[PDB]
Amino acid sequence: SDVFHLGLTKNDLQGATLAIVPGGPDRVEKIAALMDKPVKLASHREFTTWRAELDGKPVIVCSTGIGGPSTSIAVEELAQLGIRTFLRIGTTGAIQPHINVGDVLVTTASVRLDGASLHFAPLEFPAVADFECTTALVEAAKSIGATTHVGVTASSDTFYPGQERYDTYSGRVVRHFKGSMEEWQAMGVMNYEMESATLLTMCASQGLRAGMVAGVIVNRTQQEIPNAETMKQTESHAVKIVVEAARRLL
Amino acid sequence: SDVFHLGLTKNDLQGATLAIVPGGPDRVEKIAALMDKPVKLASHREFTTWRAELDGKPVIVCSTGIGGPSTSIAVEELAQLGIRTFLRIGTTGAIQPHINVGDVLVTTASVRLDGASLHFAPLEFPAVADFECTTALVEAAKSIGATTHVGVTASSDTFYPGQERYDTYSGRVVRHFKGSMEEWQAMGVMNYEMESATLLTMCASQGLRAGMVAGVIVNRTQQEIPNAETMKQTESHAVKIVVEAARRLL
Amino acid sequence: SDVFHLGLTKNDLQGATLAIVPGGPDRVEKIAALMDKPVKLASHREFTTWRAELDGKPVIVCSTGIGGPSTSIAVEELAQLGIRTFLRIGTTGAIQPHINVGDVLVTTASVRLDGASLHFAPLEFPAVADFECTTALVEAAKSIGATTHVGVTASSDTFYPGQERYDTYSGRVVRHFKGSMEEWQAMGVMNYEMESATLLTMCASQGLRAGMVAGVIVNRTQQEIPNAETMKQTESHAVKIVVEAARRLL
Amino acid sequence: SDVFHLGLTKNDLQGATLAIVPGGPDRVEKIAALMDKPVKLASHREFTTWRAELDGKPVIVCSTGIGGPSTSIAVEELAQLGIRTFLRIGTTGAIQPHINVGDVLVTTASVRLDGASLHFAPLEFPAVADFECTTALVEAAKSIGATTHVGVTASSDTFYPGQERYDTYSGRVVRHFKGSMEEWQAMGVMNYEMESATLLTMCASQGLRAGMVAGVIVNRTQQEIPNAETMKQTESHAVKIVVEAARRLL
Amino acid sequence: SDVFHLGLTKNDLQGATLAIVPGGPDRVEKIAALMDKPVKLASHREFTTWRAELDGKPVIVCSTGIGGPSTSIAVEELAQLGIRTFLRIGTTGAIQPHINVGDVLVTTASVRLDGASLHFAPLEFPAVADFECTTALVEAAKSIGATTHVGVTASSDTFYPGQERYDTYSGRVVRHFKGSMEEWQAMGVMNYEMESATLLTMCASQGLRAGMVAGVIVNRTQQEIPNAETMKQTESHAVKIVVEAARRLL
Amino acid sequence: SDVFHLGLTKNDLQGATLAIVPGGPDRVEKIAALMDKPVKLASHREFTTWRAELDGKPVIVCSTGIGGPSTSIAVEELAQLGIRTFLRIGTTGAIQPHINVGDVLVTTASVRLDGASLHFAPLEFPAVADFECTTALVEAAKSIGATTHVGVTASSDTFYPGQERYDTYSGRVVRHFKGSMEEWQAMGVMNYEMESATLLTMCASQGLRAGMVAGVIVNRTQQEIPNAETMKQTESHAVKIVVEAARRLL
Ligand SMILES: [K+]
Ligand SMILES: [K+]
Ligand SMILES: [K+]
Repeated sequence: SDVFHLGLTKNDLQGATLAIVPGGPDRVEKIAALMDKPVKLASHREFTTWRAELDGKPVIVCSTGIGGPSTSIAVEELAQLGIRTFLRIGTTGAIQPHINVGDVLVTTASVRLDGASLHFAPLEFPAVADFECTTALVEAAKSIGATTHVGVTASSDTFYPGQERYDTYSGRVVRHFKGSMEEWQAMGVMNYEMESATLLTMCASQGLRAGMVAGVIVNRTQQEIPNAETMKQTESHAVKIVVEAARRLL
Repeated sequence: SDVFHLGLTKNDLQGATLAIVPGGPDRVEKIAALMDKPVKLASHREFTTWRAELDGKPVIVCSTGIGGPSTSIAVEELAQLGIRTFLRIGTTGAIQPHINVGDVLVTTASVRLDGASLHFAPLEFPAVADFECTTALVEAAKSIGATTHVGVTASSDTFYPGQERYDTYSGRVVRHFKGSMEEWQAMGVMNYEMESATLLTMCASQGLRAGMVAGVIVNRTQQEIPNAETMKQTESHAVKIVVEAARRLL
Repeated sequence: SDVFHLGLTKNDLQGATLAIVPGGPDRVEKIAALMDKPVKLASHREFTTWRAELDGKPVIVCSTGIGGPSTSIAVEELAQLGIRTFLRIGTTGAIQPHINVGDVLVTTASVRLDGASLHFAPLEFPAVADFECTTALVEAAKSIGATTHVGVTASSDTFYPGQERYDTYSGRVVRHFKGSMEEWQAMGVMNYEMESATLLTMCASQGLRAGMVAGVIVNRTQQEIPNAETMKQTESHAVKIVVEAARRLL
Repeated sequence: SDVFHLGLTKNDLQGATLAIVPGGPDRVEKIAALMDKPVKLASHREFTTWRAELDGKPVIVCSTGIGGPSTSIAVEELAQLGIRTFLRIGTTGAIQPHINVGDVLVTTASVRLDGASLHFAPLEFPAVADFECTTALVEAAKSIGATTHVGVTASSDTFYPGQERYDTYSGRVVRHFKGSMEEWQAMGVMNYEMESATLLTMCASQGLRAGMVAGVIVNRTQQEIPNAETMKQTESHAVKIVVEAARRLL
Repeated sequence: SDVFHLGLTKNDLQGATLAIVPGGPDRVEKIAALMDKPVKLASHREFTTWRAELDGKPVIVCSTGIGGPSTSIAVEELAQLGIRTFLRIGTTGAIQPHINVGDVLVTTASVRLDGASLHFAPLEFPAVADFECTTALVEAAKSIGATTHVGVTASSDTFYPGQERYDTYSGRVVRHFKGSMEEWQAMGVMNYEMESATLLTMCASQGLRAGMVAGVIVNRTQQEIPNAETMKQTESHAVKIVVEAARRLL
Repeated sequence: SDVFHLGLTKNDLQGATLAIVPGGPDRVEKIAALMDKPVKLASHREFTTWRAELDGKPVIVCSTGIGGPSTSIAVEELAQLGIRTFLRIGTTGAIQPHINVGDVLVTTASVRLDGASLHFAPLEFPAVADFECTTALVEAAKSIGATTHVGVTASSDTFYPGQERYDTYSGRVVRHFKGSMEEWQAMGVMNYEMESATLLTMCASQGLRAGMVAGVIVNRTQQEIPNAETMKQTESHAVKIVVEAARRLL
């Protein structure tokens, strides 16, 4: 390997300069298998990497793991291997009543409720997406008729207390996070997820391009158990969007 | 007057929902002059307001004064009078070597070196521009052939120490700000100015749209003294851009 | 001009070393017209400057604009033109039940709810008035029989959320400021205004003298609509106080 | 699955109440192999879980992934499945000159350079290990003749800037972290790693027991490249220690 | 004197390397009088120092005064006189329902609600006890059959608001401390006291050993007025524990 | 005793409402000796209290101990016993070149480098002295011909690192404090001491009056070792001043 964690060499990327970065290994394969000549490059730790080809150009798909720390490793090491543009795709829960299940969210910037972002810039620096990445994601969403919302995402270092879940071992949320969700919702924040504050700050502060899209599988203000088919469909639409954005950015 | 500071009634705006918001009263007249049927509404404190018409729709031009506090009053009061979209235009000094005098900067989000932003959202919330305003401004800039840079601005509550100016009465900059400019340069920040962290945070957290464009009049990394014609022609150019963007947002 | 914003040259001040600094341009003229040989020097942006003469000595009167950012510009540039003492005068709303409309408040130090003060000293540094300025203001108040309170002022970068006003576009105050007014009132804070934390910190940390007086036109704990005559009278008394303090400091 | 991420049911754990929690899935199998009746339970995302038996009692081995966010999910979900005791084992780089390759570190508490710890306790709360776990780990280490150091670890949300690595894409470390390593060295901090501030804070504040041991594979103050056998033998040693400590805690 | 405050010379310690450090002067004599050859060395300010002999080795007993500032003086100056291990003993109020009056608490680490600790390490650094000191204290407690709890202590710079006492002059607790006790209790914190955050941080960060034991004289969740005999007895048991720990550490 | 720490009953104070509060018990007797009918009340911990009579009115003299925590107890308990006015007197080291040995400093407000102030007001609140106490102290100083400086003091929770002393056990000062002295010097801060940020913040936020004077015994910018007579004569002078100020406040 040329890098400490990912198990990749430079020539494995075959000159690729853009990576799609979902959180989980299983989603990596789903994305790669929508492109041409997909091949699995490595699986080490939370980092599963495939390569594929979009209109004859190599693209990398690499899982970050959950959370800013592992995201920050994957981004640094892909950047040492020549990636310059990073597009995150996820599935997510909306926290606004007007957002419906199956809609698509493109994130302009994130609330920094993480710690890794601070290791690249002080908290005053905005966790903001690159404008060409956000443009390409919005255009790609439009290209398939998706209902798209464009706006702020809250990016949390935890899945449970940081997102005000109370059905937990302790049933407790620390005072600084208790009632925080209501604050984000009053400020128009669309959803929570767990990697973007890190991803967007570290790229924006390091002259790398990054952007994020997600499909909505649950709305916590009108909460239903998701249907398996609907989740598969929404995941696939967000996967097409991020791939089509990739095509516009190359 | 329907509001505490600006000296305006609801009727004065004639149903306008968009305002262009420069910092100084003198630029208000320059902008309103590009549009049809320009009329002066009011001048109180740093707040000078004109109305004009663009493609048959009324549009407001109102000066903010320097800094987040006066900006916060102008935006709140114009929101109570029905403004939903706010476009800031300025002239500015670049802090990157690759940006030239006469180029145009469109701000995707700002470093919050201000205090009024904190009165609307905690510091972890991004001072992020509206995507439709940012798109309208970049497209407008490209439409008249501007050389355009799109990215992060540092937004300071001072002109002098917070922008690391040392030719001052004391010649001193407080420890937290000394060497901060080199940090923002390393992080790819384009420029400093003094109203956008407040304007962008307050609009983003209250469901108002905002965006900002500026024309470059000096580069601090290769600093030349500008002549009056350079400054006038750069101001004209940014003013043309912001009016063209207002046209696409109406 | 010798300075970037104010439009003043050194010799325009005719050797003046003290400036009275109200927030608004209209009040500048009212103060200057109580002294001898008043002349308007400049009006640019929020900065309206007059000169006058008190017992044969030149005094400057210069509006700061609203907020610490513009205050910080006016102070720095007047200091480069030789001013060493700065007295702010305002009209204000009291937040304590025992303070009556028409009473006079002299501020010993301010709660720093601003951002510009941080560009001169870290938050632990007190936004404290010069003792000879505060002495002269208290003595001047006594010299006209005013009812005087001497104590702390809360200095906010916003007029609306920072002062817990809820009759606003959004009707919302961010969590960190919601219930803050009750905290200041329990701590004996007399009133809010919007320039003193900046003014007092930047002078105290730069070896310039500063102090502040204000007349009370409303009490928010027993809130009445002010009468026009009472406001004019209270404004004039505070204007006499600051001028008489000026006379004692020269 | 009874839980959102790990892919486990309550029955799968067979009444286990103790888990050894390494960072990577590959080490899970190495640890489970030392114990009796090792069986694989589940592998989802960075979470690989085996069960085995120690002195006739079932014990869990589950990988956390890198960083506090994924660690926080694994601990919460294993707590909902009845785990009350969590023992982290790793390999690590020392930052003190007196620590040698092959020595073992047991962590009494950690410097919180992470973000997920903040989602359980404010920063003033100590990221402190359980005394019984720490005792079991030191006694286990001394039991096989390890050279043992017991003390403070720095726990970072990044591998690169937060541990002051400069051979990176940017070669830059943000101001707050530049020179931080020399501060932790002066303060007697033993090492860096990336999960313990979260693991220890969340357990200490929720009535769960946790502790951590690690084997030293590199010393950054006298840095040698390790061979594969050094790394395997150091890992074996720490793995033997953590299983021996689990035996004393059952 | 060889030091600024304590009034001690180096040779007065007769080679002692360990100090027992209670808060009050009266307790100093009680401890020294349980050892051999006790002699009073000095009483200056809050700093009363005795020497005595444990199994033929000199030990110092030195009051810190109340609070981190005076603790930090006594620790620095005893360290300049050769002390390397510092054991604090106190009497305390428990804040957990399961802790009984007459039980003994050994502190693993402290919540840092003080200011002096910040003058040795940033807030992220844990106020953690030395593991050999905490071991010796737990073993010493066991050696006399005491009921022992081992865990976190909240260390406050105030006795009244910081510990949420409301029967005070003002009856007020500042917002940041109002409802804090309930947070510590939900996080398992055992008790409050006023010197350990300073003591533990400054020693842990300076390569000195420190630990703390206390006997419980009141439980604030089931609050009774303490009986004089019970307080004397519990004090004596904690004094024996700290002396017996001293013996194990020499 | 009516209070937890000081060993005083309400009757002991004989209706006194003013206290002079030096740091050390030994200075209590020196101050009480200047007044009429001096009597010792109590000595517990660092708290030594005498009563005496000034112009026929009873006055209290009570030592605070070193640092905000013990100061906070003394002020709270003396407030419960009816003290409304507190005058601190000390001897101190100047940090400005223009201040001489034997000069007197009166403190208008303090830099909050302490922790107990935070238990009464958030850090943005000024640690400001009462105007009547400050006036009485300056007038008293001028009344006996002192050379008087009036201005800002830095108030530290430590004697050693927080005042940048390096001839210590470690010889190290933590990053946040290293170079802080030069910042306070640049900002015109007169001196360091260790009780006023707490004394002034707690009194200012609870409607109690406080002020502080000190005599200069060393100048750190031109540091001479003082002889015993210099120290005694400087102490006498400040003690005379504080008693004279108490006379004007009764
Ligand atoms: K992870
Ligand atoms: K302004
Ligand atoms: K003390």
